[PDB]
Amino acid sequence: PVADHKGRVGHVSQVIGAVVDVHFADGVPPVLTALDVVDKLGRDEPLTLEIVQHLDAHTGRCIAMQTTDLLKLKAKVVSTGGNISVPVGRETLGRIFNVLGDAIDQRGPVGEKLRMPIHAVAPKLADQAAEDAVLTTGIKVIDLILPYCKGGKIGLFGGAGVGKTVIIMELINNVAKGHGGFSVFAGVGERTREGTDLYLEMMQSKVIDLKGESKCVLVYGQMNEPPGARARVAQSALTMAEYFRDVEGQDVLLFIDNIFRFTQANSEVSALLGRIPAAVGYQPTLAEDLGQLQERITSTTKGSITSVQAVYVPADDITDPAPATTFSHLDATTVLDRAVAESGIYPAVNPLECASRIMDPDVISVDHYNVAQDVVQMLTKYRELQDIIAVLGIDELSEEDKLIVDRARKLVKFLSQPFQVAEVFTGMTGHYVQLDDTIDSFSGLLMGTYDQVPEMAFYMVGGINSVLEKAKKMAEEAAELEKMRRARV
Amino acid sequence: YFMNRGRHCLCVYDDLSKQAVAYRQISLLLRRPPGREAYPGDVFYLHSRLLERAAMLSPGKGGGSVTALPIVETLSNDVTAYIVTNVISITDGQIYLDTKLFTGGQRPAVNIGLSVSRVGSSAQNAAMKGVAGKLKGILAEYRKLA
Ligand SMILES: Nc1ncnc2c1ncn2[C@@H]1O[C@H](COP(=O)(O)OP(=O)(O)OP(=O)(O)O)[C@@H](O)[C@H]1O
Ligand SMILES: [Mg+2]
Repeated sequence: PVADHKGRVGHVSQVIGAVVDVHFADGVPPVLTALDVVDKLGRDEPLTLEIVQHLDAHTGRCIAMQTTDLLKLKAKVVSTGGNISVPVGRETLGRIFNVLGDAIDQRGPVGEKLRMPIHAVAPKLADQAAEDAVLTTGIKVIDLILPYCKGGKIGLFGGAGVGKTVIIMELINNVAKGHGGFSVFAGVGERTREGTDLYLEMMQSKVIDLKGESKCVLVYGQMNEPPGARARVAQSALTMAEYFRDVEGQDVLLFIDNIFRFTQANSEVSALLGRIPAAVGYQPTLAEDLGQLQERITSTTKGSITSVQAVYVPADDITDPAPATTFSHLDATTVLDRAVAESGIYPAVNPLECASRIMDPDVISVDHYNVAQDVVQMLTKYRELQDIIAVLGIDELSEEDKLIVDRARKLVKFLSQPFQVAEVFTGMTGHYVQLDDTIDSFSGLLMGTYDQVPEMAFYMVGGINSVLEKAKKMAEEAAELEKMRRARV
Repeated sequence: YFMNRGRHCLCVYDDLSKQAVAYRQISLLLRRPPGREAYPGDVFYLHSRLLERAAMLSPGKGGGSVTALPIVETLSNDVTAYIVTNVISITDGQIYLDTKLFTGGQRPAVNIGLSVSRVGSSAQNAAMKGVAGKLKGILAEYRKLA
């Protein structure tokens, strides 16, 4: 069928920032409709508008996807007859798209079979899935304290330069490359150089074989993009992921970085729409936008979508409305702390502030659950003791309190791990720790069989075997120093 | 429906924190003057009239009842928030679940020190009354001495 408003002519009535009001003589088209500006205006690129509100029976307020420079009043606008639609299918694999779905990789035409609108209704209750599994990431902290669930929603909360991107790249390397299903990388308000680096990495690893069959799609709206595109690139990428999930019943990985910029772009456009700000200054519909976007990121009875999202915490204020509202929409939460990073511990995960849904004996093994709970209890007690330690001193503790402190310090050191992607910064070969190895090593450490091992032996290593090897090397160095000192006599 | 027909019901609201956000969104979009934390001025009255409908009818009206278990979320164990304080000042008690106790292995992480039931032993069976009465004193002494 053909829309009854396609080709409808309107004229620009008001221009303020990225918000443009269009007047239609025959009636404003439906909300979310895509409009194109026909006047040349001496622009270098085309201009597209999306209707977001109806001011009256004839006027509609829209948001521009490109810069509104050289835009005059009375400029002719023509409706496209529908919402913004993006290509879907296997033809999109290995390509780079933008908010509008145009291929920006400067390669041949996409030639997609069909397109689908970015705005869609989320799955209903009857379509929800009831499958719980464990996604092994190879990272000791995540696999132990906050294990990830296949087909679940994951979030990484952190400030500026804490390690969110590094963890995402590590997860990509450890999962997506060895992943049977497809992957979608949605860059929302991030550095453009990071997109180029990811594209080069995918091409080198043959994840995107331009001469063969690719298994990844890149959709990028970056910092340079105006607020209009940064509020819809996520929708377009999620639409592609939904098509892969439903129309093909394929497992999909959805890496979103960063999801905070979506809410920020929505707030920026809302400020221009003439809405009363909520607390801090975000739009009053902050919760509704996140609900509509996240509810679409779910695993239905047809397929599965394992989504990993990076959440930026402005000014390191975890109570900010944007990151605060995101917690309720995640199965696994990974909170990164700047102070932990400054102490040389990478990743900077704060285990006490992290949580997981599959931390259940009915899902994970009983031993895994018991070890994780014991580690959390030890860390909690050590945090309590640190308050006394930082004032009086370690020597003002009980005899058993000192043992708890030593074990907890070893645990904190042991949680660190060198990533295969951070070899430049760490200067050490990365490690990939198996789930069973992590459980065994932590269970042994809790029992106290490793009390003789030096504390620093646990710092920046993999499994227990790496700890023992580092301890052996340290012992050899110490023996050499002692021999040199003794011979000096 | 069951209360007005001599039957007892239990209502669980999970959770009133998000209802307040929805009401604030509706009020702000419809040009209502914002109040504390951008919430509408009559945000207390919302929950106040919601929770006043749960009661224990007299024997003359059937004797039915509705029990309310509203749920409220805090940030970093901060019970000084706006809506949290309003809800605390409305209900007949509060079960405070502490994060530190939850991570310390205590589950359910009921913070007995910060929890209170204003009904008291009146809402206890005869069998439980004596046990609870002695247990409360023992626990108070244990916490004081500990
Ligand atoms: N696992 C890690 N091991 C070693 N160094 C790390 C690790 N994670 C982060 N770093 C250090 O922190 C820096 C910033 O990391 P990253 O690019 O992940 O930041 P971010 O969390 O994405 O922050 P933003 O994108 O807001 O700048 C890295 O360049 C590196 O020096
Ligand atoms: Mg980053």
